[PDB]
Amino acid sequence: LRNVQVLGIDAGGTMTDTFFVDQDGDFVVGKAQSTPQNEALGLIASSEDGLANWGMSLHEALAQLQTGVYSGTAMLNRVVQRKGLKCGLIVNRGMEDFHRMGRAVQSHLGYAYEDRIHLNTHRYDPPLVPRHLTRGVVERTDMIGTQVIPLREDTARDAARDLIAADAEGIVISLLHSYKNPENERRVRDIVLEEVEKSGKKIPVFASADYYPVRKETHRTNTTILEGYAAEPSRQTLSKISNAFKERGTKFDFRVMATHGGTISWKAKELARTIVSGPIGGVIGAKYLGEVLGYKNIACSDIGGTSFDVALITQGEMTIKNDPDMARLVLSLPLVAMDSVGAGAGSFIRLDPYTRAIKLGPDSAGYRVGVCWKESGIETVTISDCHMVLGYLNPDNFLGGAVKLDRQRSVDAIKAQIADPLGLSVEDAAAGVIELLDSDLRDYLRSMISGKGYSPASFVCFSYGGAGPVHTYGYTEGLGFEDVIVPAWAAGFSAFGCAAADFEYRYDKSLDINMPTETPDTDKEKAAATLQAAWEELTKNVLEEFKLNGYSADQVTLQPGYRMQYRGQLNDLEIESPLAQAHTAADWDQLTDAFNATYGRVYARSPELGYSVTGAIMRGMVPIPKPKIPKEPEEGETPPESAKIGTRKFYRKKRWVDAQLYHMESLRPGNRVMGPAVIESDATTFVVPDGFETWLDGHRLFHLREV
Amino acid sequence: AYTRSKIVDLVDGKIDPDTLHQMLSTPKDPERFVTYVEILQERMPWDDKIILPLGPKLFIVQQKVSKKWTVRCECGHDFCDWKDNWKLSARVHVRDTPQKMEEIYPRLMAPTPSWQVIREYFCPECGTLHDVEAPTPWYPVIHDFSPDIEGFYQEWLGLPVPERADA
Ligand SMILES: Nc1ncnc2c1ncn2[C@@H]1O[C@H](COP(=O)(O)O)[C@@H](O)[C@H]1O
Ligand SMILES: [Zn+2]
Repeated sequence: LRNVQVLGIDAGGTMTDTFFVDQDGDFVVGKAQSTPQNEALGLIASSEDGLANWGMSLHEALAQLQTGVYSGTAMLNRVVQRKGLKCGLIVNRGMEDFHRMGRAVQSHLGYAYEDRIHLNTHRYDPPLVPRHLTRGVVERTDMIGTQVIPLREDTARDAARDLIAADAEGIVISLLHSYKNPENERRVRDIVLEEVEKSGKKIPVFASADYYPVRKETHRTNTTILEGYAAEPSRQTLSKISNAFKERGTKFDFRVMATHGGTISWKAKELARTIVSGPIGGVIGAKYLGEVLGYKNIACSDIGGTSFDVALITQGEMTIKNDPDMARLVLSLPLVAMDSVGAGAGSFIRLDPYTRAIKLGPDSAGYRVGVCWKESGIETVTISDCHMVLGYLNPDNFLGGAVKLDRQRSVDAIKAQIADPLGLSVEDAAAGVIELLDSDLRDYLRSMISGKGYSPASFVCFSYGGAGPVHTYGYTEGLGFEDVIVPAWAAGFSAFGCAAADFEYRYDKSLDINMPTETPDTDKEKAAATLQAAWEELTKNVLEEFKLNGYSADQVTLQPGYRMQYRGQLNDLEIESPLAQAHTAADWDQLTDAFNATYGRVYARSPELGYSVTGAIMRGMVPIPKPKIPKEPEEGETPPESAKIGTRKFYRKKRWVDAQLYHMESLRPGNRVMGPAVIESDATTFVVPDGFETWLDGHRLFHLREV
Repeated sequence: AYTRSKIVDLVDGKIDPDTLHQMLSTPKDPERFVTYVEILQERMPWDDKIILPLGPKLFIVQQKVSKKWTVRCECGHDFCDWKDNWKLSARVHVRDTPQKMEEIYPRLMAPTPSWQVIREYFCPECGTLHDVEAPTPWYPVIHDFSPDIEGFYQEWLGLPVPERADA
């Protein structure tokens, strides 16, 4: 009677999350410790935990699934732990060192403010390509493509022969301004291919113009090396992960998450886009619901055990960071933009010895939770320990009770580490920390929306993650959101979002079109031609990716795009082309109008200064089974008595209060819960203090009010 | 506090990255000095008590017999009283010519001896290099460090001051 159709995974967070959903939108969320040395184990265990809540076995469910998506640390750890091939590098003679120099910035990427200024904490990771596997060719092309120093091909043959003699398992080629004029770089590419053929050895060649033709040599060269360093090894890892499921019943090809928020095959030609590990799925999930619910402006809030992540969906679209840094590497990958606010509910709480100020993080207990877990060994209190003291969390229901927690351990550790030093009671100390955390998150949401030129009233707030529903009341209080939403599957929303993502390949190329306000048609005719030619080069890449996955062009839905701005001023939006192709001066006028329209919709305009195109975009989408959103008829306002599961005292605003406990899954659409109550699940807790109310809709989404 | 082996790795320069980052970003351990000195003590070929390390191989030591405090090289050579400047009782080699300068720097990258001179202060017995000054000509020998050992031991560490005799 039950048909499990879609599977979503997110192993990048505190642990391995799995999200299963059936033909009706009924769901379960699985949780199990991650096993990065062999991620298959944790993926199986997590799936078995989730399906157990349905009374189902893994063996029975996998045979039903018709699609599944994975996101995690497979690619990330392969880069961080430097377990890739012996890839070589060919650059411009005289600049062989610019890769391993890391542009200086890679000595302090991912550092908290205090570590960034604390010089001695700075540290270089080993270069992806060592010096002895780097060579140079004599050539220079300037910023507009003029060949200042023509390519000296004899230096390319020698470079290629040098790396082949060093038994290079890959050869990357990156010359300056090849994104502008790829003539020389692609000539070096061909010369390398020839000398490889002669040698009889199997050595793939990667030209940065063919893979990531964008400005910034450091970003671009890193991103192309990943294709020759970690791509094929990552394919092996993802083969085992997908083989583990396949040899257990799955009849589909697994897809994986990409930086740009779309899913791609794990056999893709470009797999550097799978280095993403953060919960960008959560942003894709909220957008997917907004599309169906009618919410254009959404503030996403993922409060997990290891991170506090936030993001905005403004007018249906989400922001893409184009020159991000990941794994302490500057990269040329379009990434869904999220901001980290902290180190999760496992964030350690300390008193600075010199100041006695309260410090959260930046390190986190993570899966170890806190001191309340005696067998974890954690000796330092965490935000979760404050939830134990204050009574928000059920000691006997952490992961259904799998984790043996002792609330008295939290009371004792907070008393010696925080409360007594400050002269406070244990409850006031814990409540105070939670108060500090709520203000940080509340202000960071307010400021973020204010930055886009909006007020929270124009927005809706989504609160998910295992610990999101624990703080929703606190960091949404008084902001005046149109609606505050807690999904019933909050503990696996990031995994739900991976399954909601499109099967979407994306390719980018840099441009430098400069157009005054008024110009003759010929000039407009050449601008459209430049953009059109870029679209044509990217369309090839997109359709080739799908052709390898077994999909034909007439099955792919292409959406051309470009990044445009009023000259001199930058923007954080990308425009979908109203036209599949641009040729005439009128077609160009449509593209400039599309930006003016999008700019006014999201946000002040300045058509006077002209327009600049800095990049072209091509996206190709193929329809795939997506998680069904429940749409059940709503029942009575009063929750069933079977949902009441006792009372627990929790502490808020200097008051101990008897709170009604509820079994989340037992509640029904239409039910209303009046605080003080705690709606409990096996892997998430939804706190509703007095002065707050909640109701559940047909989609199993909770709505939070202040009454 | 940190494991003794971690502090040992620190001294030997073999510590791992994650621990070294901890030591830097986390609050200092008040127990570092006591452990640090003891680690250095068991590595000396003499049992004279270290009371303040001045360098990788230079220490202020309590002489086990006279109870005087002297600056001592790791090999055992005593320079002077702890209040005096050990350099004044050492051996020096001054690079005041382009010839000498180009033995440690490439030309053009080397300082100019008429502006800056390099002084190398050695231990007379083992020839260890304990300090290198780079002043202008004529410049006095620097007395780099005059520590307040009594206040350090007594007020900051809460430890008893070692027995001291006058020189
Ligand atoms: N019943 C629960 N069981 C386990 N963790 C919970 C529960 N309720 C809330 N959590 C919180 O959810 C966090 C994990 O969130 P996540 O990283 O999304 O899985 C934990 O650190 C807790 O603070
Ligand atoms: Zn000596």
